[PDB]
Amino acid sequence: ADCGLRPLFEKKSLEDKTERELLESYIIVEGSDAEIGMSPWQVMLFRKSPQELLCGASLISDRWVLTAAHCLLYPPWDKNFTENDLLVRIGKHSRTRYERNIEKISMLEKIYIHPRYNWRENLDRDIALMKLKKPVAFSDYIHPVCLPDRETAASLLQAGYKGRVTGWGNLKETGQPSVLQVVNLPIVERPVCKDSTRIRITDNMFCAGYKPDEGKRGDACEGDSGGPFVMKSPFNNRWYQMGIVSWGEGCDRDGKYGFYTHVFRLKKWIQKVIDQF
Amino acid sequence: FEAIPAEYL
Ligand SMILES: *[C@@](O)(C(=O)OCCCC)[C@@H](NC(=O)c1ccc2n1C(=O)CN(S(=O)(=O)Cc1ccccc1)C2)[C@H]1CC[C@H](N)CC1
Repeated sequence: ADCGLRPLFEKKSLEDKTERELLESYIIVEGSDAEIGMSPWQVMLFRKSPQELLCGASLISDRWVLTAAHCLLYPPWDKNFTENDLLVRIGKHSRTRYERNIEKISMLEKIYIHPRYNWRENLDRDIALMKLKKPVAFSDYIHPVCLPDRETAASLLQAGYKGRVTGWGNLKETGQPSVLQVVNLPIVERPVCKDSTRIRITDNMFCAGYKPDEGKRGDACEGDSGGPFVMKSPFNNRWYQMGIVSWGEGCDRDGKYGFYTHVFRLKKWIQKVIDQF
Repeated sequence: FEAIPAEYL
């Protein structure tokens, strides 16, 4: 499609300030302010009443938004949002202001949660799709991210390779940013991920983050859930969403990692919903 | 949060 090519960067042959870090590796707590138009697929899940940031999400077409199922449904915490409870805000930079003439707000038509989403035990298959009431118009600030194909997942989803997470979540586990934050994090070896937690991890998840010894740090935090973990393909220079911010024990704790929904493993379900609805 | 346009709430 035209996915993954940003109007203000790729289209104009301009690079953002940290994309080099990702490409050099190919072979939000402790993040920084995003540049304008740096993540044009970033979406804010916003509750109508009370008005509050619920979660992040991503734009994958003119009508479809991808997020974590737990952002909508999590029985242990009596959470169960329906279409009429939520609004999606697209094209934003500022966390709190209504960005007149820039952002677009949409109502939801339908919410689809993975039928085998495991909220009882380990958040396995933490994924959901949301169909917009009306198609959103693309712009310099609004543009869809690509979904990975088998070949892209295979070559990019490797330990040590860095991906990028963005969101308007808290800056510390223990305030909130004024603008969208960004942080680049390395994918971690599955054994290391398993050995960091008592939670049973599945092939539908992967973890990322720096190991205690690596010196650098960073993580998603409250308000970042549902947001995109993206990587930039060195082959075609497009941005692909490899993961969804799913769960993590605290934020940026030494010895703990962030866990992400594995988008490609659940791609078949994604195609079914869209092809069917 | 800044109030959003009434045509949504
Ligand atoms: C994420 O931002 C979110 O959903 O909250 C947004 C609030 C808007 C202001 C959030 N994710 C979760 O809280 C997620 C949902 C279920 C629980 N978690 C966890 O991350 C951790 N737990 S648990 O009970 O501690 C362990 C567990 C794990 C899996 C299944 C059952 C139990 C589950 C954030 C939290 C901070 C993190 N670094 C990023 C995601």
